[PDB]
Amino acid sequence: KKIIETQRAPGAIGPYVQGVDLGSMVFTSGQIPVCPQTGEIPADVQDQARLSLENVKAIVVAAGLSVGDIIKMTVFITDLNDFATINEVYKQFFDEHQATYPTRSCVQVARLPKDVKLEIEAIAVRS
Amino acid sequence: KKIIETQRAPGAIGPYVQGVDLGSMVFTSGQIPVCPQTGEIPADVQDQARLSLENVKAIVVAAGLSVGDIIKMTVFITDLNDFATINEVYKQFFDEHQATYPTRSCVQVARLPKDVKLEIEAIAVRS
Amino acid sequence: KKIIETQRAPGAIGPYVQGVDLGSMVFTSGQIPVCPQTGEIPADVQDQARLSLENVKAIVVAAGLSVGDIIKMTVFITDLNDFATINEVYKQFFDEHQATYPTRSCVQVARLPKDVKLEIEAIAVRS
Repeated sequence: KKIIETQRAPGAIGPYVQGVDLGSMVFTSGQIPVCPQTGEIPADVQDQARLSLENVKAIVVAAGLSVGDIIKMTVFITDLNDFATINEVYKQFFDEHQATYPTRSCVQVARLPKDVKLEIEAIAVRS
Repeated sequence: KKIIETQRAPGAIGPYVQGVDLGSMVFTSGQIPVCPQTGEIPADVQDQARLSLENVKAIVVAAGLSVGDIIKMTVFITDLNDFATINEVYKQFFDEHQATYPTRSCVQVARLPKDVKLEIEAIAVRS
Repeated sequence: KKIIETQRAPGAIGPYVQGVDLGSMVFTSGQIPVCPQTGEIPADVQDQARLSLENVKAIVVAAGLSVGDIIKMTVFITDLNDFATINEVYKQFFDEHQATYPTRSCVQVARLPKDVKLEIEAIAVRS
């Protein structure tokens, strides 16, 4: 067990760490669209989706991995009518990094911490 | 890592793959009750529960594993009033395969892709 | 692929086992605040949070692991108004065991089994 800590993803606002590196596998906390430098949450769902994904990227990178090493994500969201937009941002994010798409679950929950539109957790493997 | 692809479960409805095989462990994407031959969703919750499980099965089998290798599932549902009925179908499914019940979490979310009544993700192990 | 069974966590309310020990990793089922001795659910959310965490601990300890070996939790809750209270209980729980906080996801769902206010699942690692 090694704790992952990076200033490139928002600091924990609760009793959790950003990531844990087990050697073979890295787990992230659920990443919300909070900007790591300012603490702000962007209003637009496209911008939230991108920021949540960049926050996941920051943690995986801090472990010595990259987006292509992510093998499973869960995307908790507040509105499935956002699905198409979120998916386009998500596809572009992986495509940008020449990364195979991970396995995924996506469900619409009632509400999320800080009233964000999505929260994304990831599991990555060290090859 | 190796992508799992099978015609015996539905194709991806977003930027994800059906399953990933890490050697020691297989992850599936969350499986919804879409019939792979018709692209349609049965109305009855018993039929949906069984079909989501068959979709999970197809992916685990494509990886060279069996129902008995599944060790964790998460069952997202839209109505806990369906819990007892879902549980009966789920219990029978594992019983038919002479398989130990996996660990599980079951929660009622607000909404699921294509307005299905449940979505199930699985983790299986090889050795 | 050892099943974990302990009297210090409630018996299963559906077709699942309390925990599975894979050797390298232990998974628990989602634990709800049901008292393993009495079957009763405490009314106050501070008490529900402590009890769900004790139920998780019971399974992790039954496998021969410690609170400090927990590396990921997911906390499903029904009311974000309860979040600060849950976080305080959760923080104090890890602090009492001198355990660094695991990675975490937290989401507000619509409803949980037995109408409890939270459900917590855990993953722990050996060595």
